[PDB]
Amino acid sequence: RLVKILLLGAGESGKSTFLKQMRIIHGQDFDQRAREEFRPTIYSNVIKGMRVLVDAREKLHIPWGDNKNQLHGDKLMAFDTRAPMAAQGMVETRVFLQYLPAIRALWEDSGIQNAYDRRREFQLGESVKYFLDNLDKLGVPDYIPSQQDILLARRPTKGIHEYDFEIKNVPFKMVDVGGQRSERKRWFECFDSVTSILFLVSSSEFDQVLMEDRQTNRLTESLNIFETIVNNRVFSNVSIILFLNKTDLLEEKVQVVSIKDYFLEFEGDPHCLRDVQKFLVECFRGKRRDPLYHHFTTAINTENIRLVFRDVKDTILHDNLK
Amino acid sequence: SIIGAEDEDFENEFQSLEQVKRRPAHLMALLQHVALQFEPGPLLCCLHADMLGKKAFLDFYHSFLEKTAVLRVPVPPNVAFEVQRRFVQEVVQSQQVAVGRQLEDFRSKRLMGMTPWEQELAQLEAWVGRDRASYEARERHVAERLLMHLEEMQHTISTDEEKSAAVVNAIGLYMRHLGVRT
Ligand SMILES: Nc1nc2c(ncn2[C@@H]2O[C@H](COP(=O)(O)OP(=O)(O)O)[C@@H](O)[C@H]2O)c(=O)[nH]1
Ligand code: ALF
Ligand SMILES: [Mg+2]
Repeated sequence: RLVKILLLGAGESGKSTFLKQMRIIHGQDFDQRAREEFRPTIYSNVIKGMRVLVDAREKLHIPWGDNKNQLHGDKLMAFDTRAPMAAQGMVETRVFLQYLPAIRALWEDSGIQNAYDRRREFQLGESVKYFLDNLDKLGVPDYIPSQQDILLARRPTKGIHEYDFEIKNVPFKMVDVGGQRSERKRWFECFDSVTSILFLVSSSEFDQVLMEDRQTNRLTESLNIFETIVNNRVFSNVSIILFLNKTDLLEEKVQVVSIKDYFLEFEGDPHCLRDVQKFLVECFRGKRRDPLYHHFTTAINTENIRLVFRDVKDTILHDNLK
Repeated sequence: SIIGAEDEDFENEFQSLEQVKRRPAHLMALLQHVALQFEPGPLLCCLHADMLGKKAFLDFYHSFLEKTAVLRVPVPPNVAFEVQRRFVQEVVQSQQVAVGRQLEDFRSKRLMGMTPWEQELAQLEAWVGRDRASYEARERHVAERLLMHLEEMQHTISTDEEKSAAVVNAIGLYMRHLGVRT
């Protein structure tokens, strides 16, 4: 009598963030304690991201905004990301404060801002900027991550995790897996007795390549993962819902980059959010060999996810009927 | 060259049919894959043909050739018109394109980590030795587990209870020929 929902998708598609919204909306949410557990992760996010920005400034040959910052850049590439704590994506507060000055100055350097604008050439999460723009609140000694910071915190998922919750006597078991190519080898261990599959796709990564090989287009990879999944007979009697996520990031992106420059099979106004969403929808629908539900979400917007999941919930129930 | 922020987190992270028809564990992964994704007939057809090389020709016929078999495959007109080695050889020939795509798709997905039992195939492909006989024993033992697993959760192969069973019996028959049983 349990409703078993699979969260599937490529790496960084919003799977865990969707699961945190479930907890917020249909669970006990996160209190000061729960949220305070994300601080180490958020500090790891900032430090490691700045170090990528600094390394990219040098390797891309982008002039410093201010040459004196070459010193901080160095104090940053000196951070040992392989030390025991940092290797688990955790940084202690007092360590974080020691680097705050070098980081805050670095973020103000116009040359670091230039590397950022060209992130599609290397590997970075858009969330670092959110946190970089909020250093004044992470700088406070008594810093406690807001609910918003918790949803933006970035922690790569590895393995299989289950989250049981309830929505009016109905029992729900939500399975969260990793999306990297190496984590996918594990998916098959949670395929049985599945009720539905929520398939997350970052609609904004059409101008990006994979972390696994730095060559494969990120949207191209989702299309292919979706193809193997939407055509597996093990799911023939399982509803599959598509979540074109990060819609907020796609809105910003279609203004500065043309998807036409990546998918020549595209037609229409590349700078029109509506035309790009139509195309993305057509590409996924086009992968089915022979009932495709979809929503445009922004997993970090609690209110957006509440409306959407309400609709997904009645879909997963009325379909499980036949 | 440029540093990735999640690069350290993941640090430690079937060319042709003729090449996989004698490797039971790898063939089971492909077989499994094809059964959940495409039309299982073509591949089961080529594996049984190769097994033929007289009474094991009536089986093959009622399973793949005769227009009514649960596992029918496209036959060249000429063949379907009419030596015994000619047809089988030809029938196989007309499955290549279909089996070529299935193979290709399987190789792509595997690079993507989307194919079944990569873990078992990794542990297996890992072990080293010069003892062919004992290496093959390892292949079979793994293949048994996989075959055992294919038989269990297979009602998902097809709705046609007869189809999914024609598929399982077809794979068991072939697995049996390579020394693999459940
Ligand atoms: N701006 C924005 N960020 C998002 C959205 N969804 C997820 N993220 C962020 O993208 C990163 C990866 O999200 P995550 O849940 O860890 O992806 P997973 O790898 O599929 O679990 C995080 O830092 C999330 O905060 C979104 O809709 N908009
Ligand atoms: F990038 Al993942 F789970 F797919 F953190
Ligand atoms: Mg995750």
